[PDB]
Amino acid sequence: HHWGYGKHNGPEHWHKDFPIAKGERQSPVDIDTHTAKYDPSLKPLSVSYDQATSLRILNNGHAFNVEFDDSQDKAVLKGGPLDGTYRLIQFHFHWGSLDGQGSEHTVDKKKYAAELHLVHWNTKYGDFGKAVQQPDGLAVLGIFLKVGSAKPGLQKVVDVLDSIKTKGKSADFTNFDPRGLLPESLDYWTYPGSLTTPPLLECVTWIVLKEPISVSSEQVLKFRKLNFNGEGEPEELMVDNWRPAQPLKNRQIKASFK
Ligand SMILES: N=C(N)NC(=N)NCCc1ccc(S(N)(=O)=O)cc1
Ligand SMILES: N=C(N)NC(=N)NCCc1ccc(S(N)(=O)=O)cc1
Ligand SMILES: [Zn+2]
Repeated sequence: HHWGYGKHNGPEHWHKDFPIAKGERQSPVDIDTHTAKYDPSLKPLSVSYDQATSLRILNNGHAFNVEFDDSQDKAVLKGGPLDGTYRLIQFHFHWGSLDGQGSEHTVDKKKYAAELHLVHWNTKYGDFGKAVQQPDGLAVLGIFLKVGSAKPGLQKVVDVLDSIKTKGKSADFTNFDPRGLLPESLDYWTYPGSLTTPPLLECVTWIVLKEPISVSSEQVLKFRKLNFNGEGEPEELMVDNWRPAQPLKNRQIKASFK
């Protein structure tokens, strides 16, 4: 009886094995745009992905992760609210059964069809496992997806998904350029939070871009053909793998833009 995205093991149950689920810095949150304060001290984000080395794509039973070589400073996030250098380790998405839900963060209670998380760890802690134990260990760049025009830079991802349909399946996934998943603007909101899946550790500086990317209906339909289950097991479509918004508590959401 492991955690997941069902009625009997979904987000409202997670606290039983992971009590931090009820903590003071949980993610995601609703971003209330009128109250988020413009902070002129925030810097432009520096996204430096020119040397990114993707390696593999994995269906982990909860999402699919595109994994990177993080053994050197190649694909790094700097600037913005961050001190120091954060290396890209993986990206994944959360998405819905329908276009009207799927994102983790919400904007004035609006849910997007999906949300991309580019996960980075602070090099001062040496490895990801050490970084998740620190309040400034991770930086997750969150990007909303809306359904409209296709995103050309997502299609390579879409087209490999049939080969990793079920939990535990992986495939080669070299030479993928994550710059193709960004929007035009790097304007963002930021706040201190957590991982949005167990173990729910409170180690994340969240950076959520304001501008969504557009993907096609056909692209997101292919996400929804993935399975939570393993091969040969009863098919459970991998949909609605999002945690809903958690209480903000006293936390300030800051905007990089006026
Ligand atoms: N830097 C190193 N030499 N070593 C290292 N362990 N690198 C991280 C490799 C890794 C692990 C898990 C994921 S996943 N499946 O969680 O996305 C993505 C990438
Ligand atoms: N648990 C697994 N099977 N795999 C995994 N690679 N998770 C690693 C830890 C993690 C990273 C980013 C987020 S988030 N959703 O906050 O960006 C949540 C959790
Ligand atoms: Zn995520």
